[PDB]
Amino acid sequence: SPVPDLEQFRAIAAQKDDRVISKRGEVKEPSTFHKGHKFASVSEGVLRKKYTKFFQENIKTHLDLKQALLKEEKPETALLAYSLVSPSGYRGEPLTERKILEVVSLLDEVKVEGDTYQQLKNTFDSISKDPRMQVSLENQYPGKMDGFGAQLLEMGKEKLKGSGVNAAINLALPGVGLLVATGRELHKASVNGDAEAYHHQLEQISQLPGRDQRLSMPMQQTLAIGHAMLSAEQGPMSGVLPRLEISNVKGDFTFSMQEPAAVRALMAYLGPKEDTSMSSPQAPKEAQEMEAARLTLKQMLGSSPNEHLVPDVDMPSQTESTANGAFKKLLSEDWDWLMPAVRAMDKGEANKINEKLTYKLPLDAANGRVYLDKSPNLSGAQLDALDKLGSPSQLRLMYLAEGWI
Amino acid sequence: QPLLDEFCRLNELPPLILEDGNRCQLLVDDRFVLYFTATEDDALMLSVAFGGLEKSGELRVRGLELLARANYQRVGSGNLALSLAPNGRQLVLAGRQPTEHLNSANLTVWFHEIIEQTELWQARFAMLDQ
Amino acid sequence: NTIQPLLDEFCRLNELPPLILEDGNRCQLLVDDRFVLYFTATEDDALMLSVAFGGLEKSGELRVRGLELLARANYQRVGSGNLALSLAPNGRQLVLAGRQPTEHLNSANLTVWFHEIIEQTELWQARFAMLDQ
Repeated sequence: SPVPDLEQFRAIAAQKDDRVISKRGEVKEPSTFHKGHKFASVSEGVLRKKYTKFFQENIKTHLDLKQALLKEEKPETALLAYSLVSPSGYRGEPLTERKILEVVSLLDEVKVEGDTYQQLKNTFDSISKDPRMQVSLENQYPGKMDGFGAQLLEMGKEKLKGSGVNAAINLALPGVGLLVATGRELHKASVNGDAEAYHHQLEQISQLPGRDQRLSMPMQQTLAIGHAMLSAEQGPMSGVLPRLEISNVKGDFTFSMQEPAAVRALMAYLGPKEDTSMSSPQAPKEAQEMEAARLTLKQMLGSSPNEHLVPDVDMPSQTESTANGAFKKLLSEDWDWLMPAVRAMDKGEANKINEKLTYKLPLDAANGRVYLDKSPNLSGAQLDALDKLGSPSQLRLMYLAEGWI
Repeated sequence: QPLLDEFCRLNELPPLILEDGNRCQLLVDDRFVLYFTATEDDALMLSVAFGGLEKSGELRVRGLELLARANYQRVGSGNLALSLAPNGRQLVLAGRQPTEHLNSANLTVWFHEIIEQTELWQARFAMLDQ
Repeated sequence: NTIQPLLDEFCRLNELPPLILEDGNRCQLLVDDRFVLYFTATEDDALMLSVAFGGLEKSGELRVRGLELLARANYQRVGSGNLALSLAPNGRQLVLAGRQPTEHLNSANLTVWFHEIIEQTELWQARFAMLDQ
């Protein structure tokens, strides 16, 4: 039984996408098993043989990780952490140092308390069936599933007669149609150097009282630095989010929440207001499940069912557009103004933003104290628009940092 | 032109038959693909794709910055150079040498150097995250 | 002092002013009253032709534009393939440089090299001076 234990997987875990394989009791990079280099000539016989050879150890390595997890923890805890890599593992996809870092970080979280991530995973499992989420991924992933949503729109009851899911599908076809068109068709690497520094402020805002950290901070970290902050390198806890396991007519895909495109696809998919057709009790139970899971993540990021967020021109309500411009004014004029302003709005004291965010610089003077102050100088219309927003959703602030609104 | 037969026979290397566009390929340690292409200019160009660059964000900028300044130094013999593929993501390390100054023992030096340098740039571009 | 006989014949062959190494290391040539070409006799018995031109921006979309240009520039190089576009240590200036061992060099192939780095310099310099056209 030359199986590697969990410690040898933890040792190789790193924020890198290098393939590792389990072989002869240890897991590491395939080149490091031999002191020298090994060579082969490409040809039609060997590439099909080399691929089968790689496919077969990716699965063996995944199963050795699974076995190592099961030996160290209760099966319920070990299999919850392994679920992150199980569907991709079965397809011969390679186990990498980052996946192991994810799995091990996730295991350290569900060890103490697994209900939180189990809620997230069930929610992520439901939205993985949603065509709206799936076409949203197509927008951020050109090449992976081109034309899925478009050629999906040319369907009806004859093509898709079903009251298990195909009734849920048809109810989302309008939302699919709106969601394919909107955006840059790829969106964009919308960063100015400051968009990295903007998401740093959203991190602090995520840690404000009453605001979600479990979902928002990993998403914000990925958009800022390219990946989340994992445990082994409420609260952010492990920083691991579930996978988007997409099965459709285009194929079988797995999308990591550590990829920026996947975060952006989820972001756009959470924007629009509640689709009451799918939320209807009369609606198919599947459609009820997808929309309820979408509003769950949407609400987690502070976005109410009423909130409608779409990438536009850089549609929003008159008070929304003035509020978004007030947020942009704070972001471009100072580095530490957005968080205290969002805090003031969270307390219903948006009218006090100008005086609260004021910097007082005392000069040398006589007969009292003379100061030099800098204030955001938000207009009365802007303060009112901010006050009309109540608690600004983390999703809206995330839209702003990306330059979407 | 098929003079490499001494070089592979020298170091126990599998055959290198340049076919269907005078191209021949080798597999290094199950991770990299080496390309032995014959320039029309009587030169031997070695090229190996060794990884990927991030599609977007600050990770791409840091890799772009790393790629631009890396070619300033003498990275390798034969004017070995770092480059980005037309797809915008694959990292390519390529260099060439005129065949007239290429026997077999000198190939081995140039052959190990591209491998050693290909290993080093795969690691440095995978170690950008900090 | 090793490439000096080759540089002498190369200069005489091309009706060029004499290129004399200032203590056996480096010497420069004003090309077409436009830019300066450097002849560097490194220590390891090679000749280095290098041109430094233009300059990226300190930051912003234009700098990343030049970085994208720098990354793609050295892929499947034309002609000799003895040249590589790079960014200077100052992070701004662009450098077009190549180096060849002296054994590989005769007066004929040096003239071919000398003409390529010139046509490549005028090309890349114009290309980088018109980043946002």
